Amino acid sequence: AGILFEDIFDVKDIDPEGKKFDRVSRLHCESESFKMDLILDVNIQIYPVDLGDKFRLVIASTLYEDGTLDDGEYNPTDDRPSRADQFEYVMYGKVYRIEGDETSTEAATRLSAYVSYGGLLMRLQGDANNLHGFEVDSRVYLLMKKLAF
Amino acid sequence: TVINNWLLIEGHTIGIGDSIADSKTYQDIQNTIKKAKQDVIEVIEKAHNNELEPTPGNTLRQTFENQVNRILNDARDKTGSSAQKSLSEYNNFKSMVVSGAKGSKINISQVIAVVGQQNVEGKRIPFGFKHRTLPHFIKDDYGPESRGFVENSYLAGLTPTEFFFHAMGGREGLIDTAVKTAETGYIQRRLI
Amino acid sequence: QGIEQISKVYMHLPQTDNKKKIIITEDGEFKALQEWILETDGVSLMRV
Amino acid sequence: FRLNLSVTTPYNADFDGDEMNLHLPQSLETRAEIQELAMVPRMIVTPQ
Amino acid sequence: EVAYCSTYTHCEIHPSMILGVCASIIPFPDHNQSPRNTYQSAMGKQAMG
Amino acid sequence: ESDTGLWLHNKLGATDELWAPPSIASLLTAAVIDNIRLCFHGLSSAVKLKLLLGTLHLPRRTVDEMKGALMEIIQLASLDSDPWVLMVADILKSFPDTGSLNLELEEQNPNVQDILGELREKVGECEASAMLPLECQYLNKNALTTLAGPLTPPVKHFQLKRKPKSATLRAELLQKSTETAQQ
Amino acid sequence: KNVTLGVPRLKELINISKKPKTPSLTVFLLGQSARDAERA
Amino acid sequence: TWRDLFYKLAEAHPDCLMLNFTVKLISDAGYQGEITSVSTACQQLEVFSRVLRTSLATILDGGEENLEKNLPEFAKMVCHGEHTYLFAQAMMSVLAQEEQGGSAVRRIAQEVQRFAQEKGHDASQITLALGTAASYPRACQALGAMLSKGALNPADITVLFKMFTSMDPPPVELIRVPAFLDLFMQSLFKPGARINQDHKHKYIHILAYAASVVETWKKNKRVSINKDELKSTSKAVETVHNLCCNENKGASELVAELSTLYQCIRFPVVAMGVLKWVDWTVSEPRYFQLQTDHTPVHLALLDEISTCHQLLHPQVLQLLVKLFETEHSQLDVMEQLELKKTLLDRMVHLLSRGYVLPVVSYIRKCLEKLDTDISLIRYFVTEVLDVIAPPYTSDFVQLFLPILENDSIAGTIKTEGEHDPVTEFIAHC
Amino acid sequence: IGDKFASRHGQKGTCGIQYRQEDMPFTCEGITPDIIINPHAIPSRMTIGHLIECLQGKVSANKGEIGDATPFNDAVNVQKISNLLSDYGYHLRGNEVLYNGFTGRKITSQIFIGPTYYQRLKHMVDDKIHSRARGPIQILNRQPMEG
Ligand SMILES: [Mg+2]
Repeated sequence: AGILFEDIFDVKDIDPEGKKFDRVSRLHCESESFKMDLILDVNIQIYPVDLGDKFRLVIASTLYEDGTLDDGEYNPTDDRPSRADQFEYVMYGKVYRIEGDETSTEAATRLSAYVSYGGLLMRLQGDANNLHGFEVDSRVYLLMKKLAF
Repeated sequence: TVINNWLLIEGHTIGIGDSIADSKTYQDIQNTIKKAKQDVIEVIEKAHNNELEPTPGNTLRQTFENQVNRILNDARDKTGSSAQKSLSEYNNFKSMVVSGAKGSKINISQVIAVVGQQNVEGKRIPFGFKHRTLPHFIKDDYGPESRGFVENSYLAGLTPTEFFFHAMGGREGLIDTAVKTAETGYIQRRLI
Repeated sequence: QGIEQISKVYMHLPQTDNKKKIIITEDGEFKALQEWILETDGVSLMRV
Repeated sequence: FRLNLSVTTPYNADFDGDEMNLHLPQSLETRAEIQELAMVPRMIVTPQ
Repeated sequence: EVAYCSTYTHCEIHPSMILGVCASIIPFPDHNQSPRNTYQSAMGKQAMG
Repeated sequence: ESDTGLWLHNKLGATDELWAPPSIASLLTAAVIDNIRLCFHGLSSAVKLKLLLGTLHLPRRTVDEMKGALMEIIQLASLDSDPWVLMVADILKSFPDTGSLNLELEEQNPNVQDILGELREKVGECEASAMLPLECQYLNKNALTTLAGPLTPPVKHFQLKRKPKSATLRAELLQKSTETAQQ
Repeated sequence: KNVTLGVPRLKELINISKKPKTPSLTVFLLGQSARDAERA
Repeated sequence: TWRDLFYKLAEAHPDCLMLNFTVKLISDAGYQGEITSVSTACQQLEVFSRVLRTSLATILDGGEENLEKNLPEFAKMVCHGEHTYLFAQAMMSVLAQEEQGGSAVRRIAQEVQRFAQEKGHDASQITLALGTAASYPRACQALGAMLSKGALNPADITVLFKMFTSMDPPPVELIRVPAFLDLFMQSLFKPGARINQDHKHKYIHILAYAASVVETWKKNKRVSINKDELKSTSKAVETVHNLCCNENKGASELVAELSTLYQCIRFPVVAMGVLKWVDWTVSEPRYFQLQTDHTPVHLALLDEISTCHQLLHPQVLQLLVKLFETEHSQLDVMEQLELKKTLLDRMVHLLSRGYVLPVVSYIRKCLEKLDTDISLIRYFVTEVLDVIAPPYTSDFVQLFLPILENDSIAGTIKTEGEHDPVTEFIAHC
Repeated sequence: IGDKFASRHGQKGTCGIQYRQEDMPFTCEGITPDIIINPHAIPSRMTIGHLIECLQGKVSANKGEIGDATPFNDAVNVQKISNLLSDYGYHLRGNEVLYNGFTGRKITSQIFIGPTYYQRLKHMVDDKIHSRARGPIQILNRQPMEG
């Protein structure tokens, strides 16, 4: 499958420090089941979002259901089944930092995975139990889909 | 190559629109200028009634000049800061400054806010005539515009007195270049 | 009073740590301290 | 004479009437010396 | 107005007459930096015409 | 809702903080508490305590509109084994009625009686030179006197032979200001 | 303050001359006199 | 030591039944204090109630001098949770119904409230739950709105003021909370937060009613109302705020109306307002550059505040120490020394009104530890000793002796001449 | 290219390259620049007079009358000039939307453009180009001549 993390979020806030850039918006979104915070940058111009919106967020290691682990070069002419068929907003980036509440002796209970989609940043901050598919310097898909509920 | 080809799409320019304030910043700049003028008038009044405490280490004239310079420089700095605050993210002066390609904060402040005090040999404009810089002023005038302070910006244009004072300020740069070249040439030759 | 060709002496407080008195404390920190200094306008260096 | 703009800084060139001199080395030894010591890509970092 | 002099003796004809021949062809000379006005006064004597 | 017990425990079960988690009012409504009431006996003490403490922060209109389920939750909190939940329910039971806290802590809380008694003894013992409330910085001398007694001047540690430079300075500045207003 | 930095200073340092424009001393106080202003 | 051994064993071996028996026997022997207490184990009912009671007794045995030290220690352990804070505030409200020294408990509760707000608590709703203000749901909800927002909303103030200045005013306890007045003067007398001259008069009336109005209460029931201080105080506040918030006015313009300024600053709430406005007006380091007088009239105003009112002494001292501890940039060294001399002169003026011990303690602390200039300290001591007379309080000498024991006593007598040196105080010790 | 041109505010420079009318950018109508100068020449030198003259050139050309730039006038300022310009269907600050010459696409940044007076200085490149390989020699010291 290649599903690293999946949950439902609802956007608690938009860019609080002011609109730094015209076409990109900061989203402070918060979870429902696993109770982990999310900081995301989205292209507001082509995928508009508003306050209170809920969406399904599915971080995946690959777009292909069989997990063939594509090389990572743009080949639009591909007829294979993909996850992006049932999602609206899809970005591809790589994870570049994992923090934690590690001590010198005990292990970590809270992690915070940082991923960059070519500039657009996302921090997923939650309990360490759900963040184990994230290894630094690995490619990751976003696969975000707004919910009508 | 790559950036120069993308600039064909993005483009870049600069014009009059990049030098205009939002007509609320102009009020702030005028208010700051009026405050500075009142302050220096007040200090000159105190010197008129002999209340200036001499600085322990400087002459009475020296402490007076230091006071006036401090007030004027603070006024120019405040006006410049307000001008930088007024700039939008679409402005071209700001883009060419923050990129470091050309220009600096003082250039924007002078173009928009105020040119500031002129100086020759590190001092205000000296009394070329008897006790006055120009015949248009009264004798023994140490006020801002009398001694070489430009209260206008390059957009609003300089009045004739401050135009002449700015010419005086600009001449020293060319003179200094013409002397410094020959002064440093011999230094470098001897070092070699 | 004074030494010859010492026209006047300025009393100064260095706000830069370069001329400040930096003394290593008992716990290893550096702890720059600000102390008065003097700047002459003449040179003796022998009686001074 | 036309030259890439990155090298306008070492020369302090201006493209507003500036003139520059070109010397042509005449021997194989001299050409090799220039190529191995004074080519532009070898002068990116200055010892100053 | 607020009394400053009240005892003038002479009045200027026009302040723009302080400029010379070469400098008086510059449009809006009071909006530039002075060295640029000097450079224009220099280069106006080399213009083709 | 769909297993609202886990939802409550995971939204609000921040056991590390004994404080009120943010937006506690927004997490509760008529239906939320209406579903909490029948599943109040499964959740932990920390989640229960956070819910009870946040029920205070709910707006007065919201409290009054759905006050019956609040009474039910408070009653079920009074039957809880944890003494803190008993105490919090005793305090909370007076909110739907009037709004002020239940002052009748005397029942089934001898520790409250002991602390009240010894605090009362210490307060009566130290009613002189007591800590005047910070509001005394503001209200007038008559208002201060009627509120928490008059102002007691600080003890005379010495005798002020002459005024400092402040008095002469203020007199001179008054004279200068009086002369300045005429120009 | 007035120290004449820049090219003239470099020329004085290079052209070793017994008559610098603005000679000076940077006197550091020794002990308790370093703190008190009057004792400076 | 063996008791701590047993406690750490029981921590390491919770399932050890004989360890539990040993803990039981330790509790039996009467040494229950050594088991985890204070802030470590305040989640238990009897333990928290006992430790809170002891800390409250410690505060009340503390006094004015212990206000700065023990109060944060108590506040960090009562606000560790909303349950402990709720118990603390409920007990404070229960005692506050009694005025036989209960003003101390009310003060402790108010300080706990402000510490909780500093930490991040939304404790204003808790405070409204404490007071009778919750009996008016509309006004209580509006107060909760303004205190969670932290701003003076004009519409909310109109809603509140509608209930006031009538035959049915809400209880003064609603309007007497320190947070309301503190935020009010932070928003009003500040050079920012411009008010469009429309609801500002309502703000002035609300402040006048909160501070200058006298309400008589017997058995926590409203008895009588005094409205003597509602016109003069309101006019004073309006005039003061107009002078302060017209920042385009020059210094000379404010100096011109010093007669009415001095008449108006003879009020406590006006004193706090003008003090805070001066605090904001001098906070900018640039202010001294535009200050073309070596001895400000602002300092004389602070002197007037200190002289007329004594309950405001800690605030003036805090401002003075804040100004003293900061190095001023873009000035002269001699100018900074003169400014320090003026600040120490203000310190001596504060010491004049009887507020002596904290100033001397801070002076000693800054001298012996983190040594500042000795000339300033000698000048401060010279000014202090020439304005005090024998006899002296034992504690006053107890704190004033160590400073004069060292640090260039020989230079303390240079050019005074007519009057005897500090040694006389030594003879009088 | 290589010849020297200067504005009336000391903005000298040499021709870098020449493009045909087809390649140069164009306005909504078929107006294409004769001279394109770099923006970076403006900020460090602060020749705001160049910008104001460019702005009032448009007003003078459209209205049909020679503009006035007397040094100390006070009847002429940037605001009035902009208000006059906005009456002829242009942006009041003198910007225009230019289309890329090669691709025909719009440029995301509106470009400042207007009529400005330029001069041709006598320092043409053909009068300066020089090269040598074993030419004439001096007589005293047999070294290559000067000039
Ligand atoms: Mg050049």
